[PDB]
Order: sequence, then structure tokens, then C-alpha cells
Amino acid sequence: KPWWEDEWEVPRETLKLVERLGAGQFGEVWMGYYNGHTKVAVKSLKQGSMSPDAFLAEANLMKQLQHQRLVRLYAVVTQEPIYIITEYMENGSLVDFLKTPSGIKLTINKLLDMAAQIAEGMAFIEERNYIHRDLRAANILVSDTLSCKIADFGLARLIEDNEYTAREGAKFPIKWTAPEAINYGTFTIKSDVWSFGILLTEIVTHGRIPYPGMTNPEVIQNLERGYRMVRPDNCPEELYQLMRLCWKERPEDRPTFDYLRSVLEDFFTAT
Ligand SMILES: Clc1ccccc1Nc1ncc(-c2ccccc2)n2cncc12
Repeated sequence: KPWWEDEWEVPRETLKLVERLGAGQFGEVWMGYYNGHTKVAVKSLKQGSMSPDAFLAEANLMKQLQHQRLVRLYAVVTQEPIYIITEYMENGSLVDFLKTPSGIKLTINKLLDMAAQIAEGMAFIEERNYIHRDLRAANILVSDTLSCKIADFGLARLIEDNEYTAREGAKFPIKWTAPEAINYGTFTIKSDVWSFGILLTEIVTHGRIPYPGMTNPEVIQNLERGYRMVRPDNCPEELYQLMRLCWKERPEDRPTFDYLRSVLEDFFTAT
């Protein structure tokens, strides 16, 4: 729909940018208020840094994927500077939260709880025929009540025929990304499942880099031999075995997100 009919368009006046949370090559993220009272995140596009069609694509996808476990689109401003306004996540990114005094004190039970919440989010994404492609603790946000939500949908895609194929040039974080996606550019929900296994390591290590002490080429070498990541310090063995299922060689042997959610809730209500 055009901007004058689009239920998501808001007048820029409705928004007050209060505290900057982040700044990079392509714009900023702010905490601010919508209509004086409602706390919001505002991502702003730095003009000329990238296409506004490309920037707005993330908001259009979020219009289609609404769930409690996914950071919610609130509104767009489609005149420069372009804004995407969402649900505010008070405790910021999981990777950062896990390192704070409150993150430090969390028991394994609460960690397993948060893991289940993330799987539940991904189970919705899976049911809807989408993939995420950027699933990692940096892209999970944490609420004031310590609930978790999937964020950063920039690489997220509605799947045609189960597989998205990126361009020959395209590069992805080696430690988080499934071998078939690094090697062939082919992504499926099963690529995300692989990423989830890596994300579980970040949870149990409070946000440490996967494959401690290893370079990208070493990770690749080890994986091809049939090794997987060494058992993180203090990782319960049941969780580690659940990671290994996410890292099955054949994407099709990897579990569903519904399965992963189910098992993690069992782990949680047992601890
Ligand atoms: Cl603003 C936006 C646009 C597109 C997709 C998700 C979000 N939501 C958020 N992104 C980033 C942060 C954020 C950015 C920097 C540091 C910590 C959190 N955030 C906090 N609450 C909601 C969001």
C-alpha cells in the first residue's frame, strides 16, 4: 500500500529519540518514545549508505512475521531519514546481557529456559516457511522480564522451494554458519538449526566466542574431519548432545525447531 494508506506509516512528530544505543556504517539505533509514553527502538538509515528499498525490506518482512517471541514492528517513516520503529527490549542483546552482573548470576535452569524461548521463536519462523540466516546471541534481545526475542531480520527470507541460494560473492560468519551455506551459498531452515547449536554454546559460556582459540580455517579443517566444537566449560552433557544433533552432517538429519523447543522445555522443567 502507498504511505498514505499504510497502517504502519507514522508522522515523524510522534517520535522522540532519547538515547543512542548503536551507530555503524548504515545508521543508528535509538531508545525513544512514541506519543510521549511508549518506549520504542528506532533504527535510522544513514542516507546514501545503502538503498532505502533495501533498508525497508526488513520492515516489510516483519509485517508478515508477527509472534510474541519475535521483536515486533511498530511503524515506519518512509521519508528521509528513513526510520524503522519496533518493540523496545530493555536488556539489550543476549550476548551483552549474559556478561552483566545480572546475566552472571543466572542459573543453568534460567539459561535453558531462555534457550527454549529462542527455539520457540525459530519454530514459528520454521512453520511460516521463513529462514533467518543470522541466528546468533548478538541477534537475540532480552526484555525487562528476562524473556528472549528474535531480532535482526535483515537476511531473513520467505523461502521458495525450501532453499535460498546466496550469490557466489556473499560472505557469512564462519563460526555460526552451516557448512552447506558457507560452501554452496545454499540456506535452509536446517542452516538455522546449525546456527542454533552454536548459539547454545554462547548461552552456556555467557557470550564467549565459539571454538575457543581457533581461527576460521582451523574450524573448517576440524569440521571436515568429523570433529565438532569441544565441550564448553560447565556445559551440561545433555545440552552438548543436543548441540551435536544441530551439527549433523546432512541438513536433513538435523532436528526441527519444534523438536528443539520441546526438548529444551523438558531440560528446563527438570532443573
Ligand atoms: Cl529498531 C529494529 C529494527 C529492525 C529490527 C529489530 C529492531 N529492534 C531493535 N534493534 C536493536 C536494538 C538494540 C541496538 C543496540 C544495542 C542494544 C539493542 N533494540 C533494542 N530494542 C529493540 C531493538
